[PDB]
Amino acid sequence: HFADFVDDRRATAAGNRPNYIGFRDNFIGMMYYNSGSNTGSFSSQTQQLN
Amino acid sequence: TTDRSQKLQLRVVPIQTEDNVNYYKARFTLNVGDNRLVDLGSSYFDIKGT
Amino acid sequence: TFYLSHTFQRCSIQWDSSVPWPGNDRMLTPNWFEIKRPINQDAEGNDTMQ
Repeated sequence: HFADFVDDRRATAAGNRPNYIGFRDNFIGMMYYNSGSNTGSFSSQTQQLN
Repeated sequence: TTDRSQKLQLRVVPIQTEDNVNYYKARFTLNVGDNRLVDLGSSYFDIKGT
Repeated sequence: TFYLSHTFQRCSIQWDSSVPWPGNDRMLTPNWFEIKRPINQDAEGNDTMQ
């Protein structure tokens, strides 16, 4: 990414920063836990009992 | 009025729907349990779309 | 001449700090009277008269 640079020709290049992108530990933050907007539901066929 | 823990306004989600170009079917399973009583004057759909 | 009768959003009643009213699972949201529900914060219906 051009560590230094002057005007066309003489320049150094340092490598880019190590950036690891993966999922979280235990897949934290994929499933809406504790949100009033987005609440899951385990219920029977007595439908209303959530 | 009784004292045992039972609810007031039932929310039943449909068992299975048929989305078609011309119509949209919804089928519900209404459990009127033992020692319960429903007037269907209060029965209404709560439909929601764009 | 009341005019700020909106802006309430919620109402919770507890007897002796533990016993709820009406805690017999009477409401859809059973632990508090929910007055307003802002839409785009809403999934399972629970909105009247548009």
